[PDB]
Amino acid sequence: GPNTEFALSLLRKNIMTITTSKGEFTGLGIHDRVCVIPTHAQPGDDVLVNGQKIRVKDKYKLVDPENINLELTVLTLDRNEKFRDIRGFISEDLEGVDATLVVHSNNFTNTILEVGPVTMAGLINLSSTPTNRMIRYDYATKTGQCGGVLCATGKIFGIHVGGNGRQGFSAQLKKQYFVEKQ
Amino acid sequence: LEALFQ
Repeated sequence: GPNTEFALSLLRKNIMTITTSKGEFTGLGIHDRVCVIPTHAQPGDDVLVNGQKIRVKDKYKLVDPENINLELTVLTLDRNEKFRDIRGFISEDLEGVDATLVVHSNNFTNTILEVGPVTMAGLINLSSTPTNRMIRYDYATKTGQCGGVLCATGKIFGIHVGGNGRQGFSAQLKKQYFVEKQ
Repeated sequence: LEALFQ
């Protein structure tokens, strides 16, 4: 349906495998030349986007306004093939308690996993590292799915960052953090 | 929670 349509569309249009130090990750291009990639992915000076070795233009580890890890490494590259502005779908108000996870990372490249009920945990520790605005979905997930895009038709919630037990945890990509950047 | 990176 339209939800899976959006997922498979987003995947092929703005999602591309960014291979870096920790392996292959889901490169979520926000717009033009800026894409987001997990911090734990360890993006360096040069990354392999779809195999294409591209050097970093600006690597900004996005932390939360409460000066805590947000875990979104704003990876700005001098991107020739500009990304479509999917920032309009990035929401501050999710309203999408029904989400789908599009994994395009190390363990699952091109894997649409509907998570079902998605909620938020607020503030918690992520790999013993305090991280802000953590999303919680009751859906058993594991390593390898981190970096995946948590989205629905019309709403991009963020990216899978990890998990705790049977509850998966994603980073809440609030429109506010991206709409302001230029 | 201490959720881990995945």
